[PDB]
Amino acid sequence: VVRVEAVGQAHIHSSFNNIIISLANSEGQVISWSSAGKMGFRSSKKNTPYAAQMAAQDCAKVAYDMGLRKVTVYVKGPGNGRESAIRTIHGAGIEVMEIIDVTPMPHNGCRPPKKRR
Amino acid sequence: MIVVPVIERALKRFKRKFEKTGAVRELRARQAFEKPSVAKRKKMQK
Amino acid sequence: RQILPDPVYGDVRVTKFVNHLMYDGKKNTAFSIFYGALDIVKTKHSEEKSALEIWKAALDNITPQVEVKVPTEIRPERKESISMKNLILYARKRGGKTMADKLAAEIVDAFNNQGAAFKRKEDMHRMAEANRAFA
Amino acid sequence: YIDYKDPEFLKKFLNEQGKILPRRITGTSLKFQRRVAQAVKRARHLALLPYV
Repeated sequence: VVRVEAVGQAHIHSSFNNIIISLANSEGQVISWSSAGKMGFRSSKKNTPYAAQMAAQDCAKVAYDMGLRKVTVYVKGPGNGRESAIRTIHGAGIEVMEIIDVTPMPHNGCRPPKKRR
Repeated sequence: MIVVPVIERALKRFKRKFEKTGAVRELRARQAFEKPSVAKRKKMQK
Repeated sequence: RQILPDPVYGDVRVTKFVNHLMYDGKKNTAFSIFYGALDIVKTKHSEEKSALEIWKAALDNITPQVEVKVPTEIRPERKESISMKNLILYARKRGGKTMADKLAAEIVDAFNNQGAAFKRKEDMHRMAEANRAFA
Repeated sequence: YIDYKDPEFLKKFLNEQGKILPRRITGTSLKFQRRVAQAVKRARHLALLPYV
């Protein structure tokens, strides 16, 4: 039981190891999602623009045939491929409205986990 | 919270805004812990 | 280096193929092998075409496109060299009575789109498409 | 004495993200820069400028 009428929000959660693209309606209810690991890029190449393009194309094709036409992009986390995903969901029928970087930064919060040697 | 209202020009603008903000630099900094002595000595050497 | 036209057809590709075919400097033997092979080719697939046209079509069929150094494009000269070398090598590997017969059989198979050289080309294409991300 | 009010005045020393600009970017001197930072933080506490 979902209902996405005309416009929605795309969420990209990237990191140094993987990228997850998830499209949702105005109430943040996900209708489709994809990732490099889902596409089958289990390697160091999970953080590749090609993998991001493949995942974004799959997600956009899966979600376009549901009434989704316009989307607003939110991006969290670093990593190559966010631009590729944005371009792919822009060119796969879905029209982008704005690009918003919601990457969370701390105002000196909790302690980071040590340092690798 | 970098906002780039709007595709190649928009993507270039978003990348430039992100680079100007320096979110990736602070993310790389926050990936690990640095001692206050280490930070102070790095600042003194720089 | 300079390449002499073929005595029969006036081609440089034919001379290059014979150069690939030649053992120990016996160019007369290599030429005899090539001309014989063309003769069995024309006697077997006798096809609204020619004898040299089938050979050229076979070389074009078994030529590869990209090569993983990450995949990359191939120069035309290296493409032609590797096509000729593959045809000759698999003709040598396959069984048969004489070298002319083996070469004619492999040329006919390559034209008819199946054979060991085509299998090698298809495998190279698969190994090339496997690494599309790093390109 | 820079007032924590006049937020429109206060944005003169802030960047597009709302952060406080370095003293080297503008011409401020240390005492004025300290007063500006104090006023900005007071207004952020009073919810006159955004924290982000």
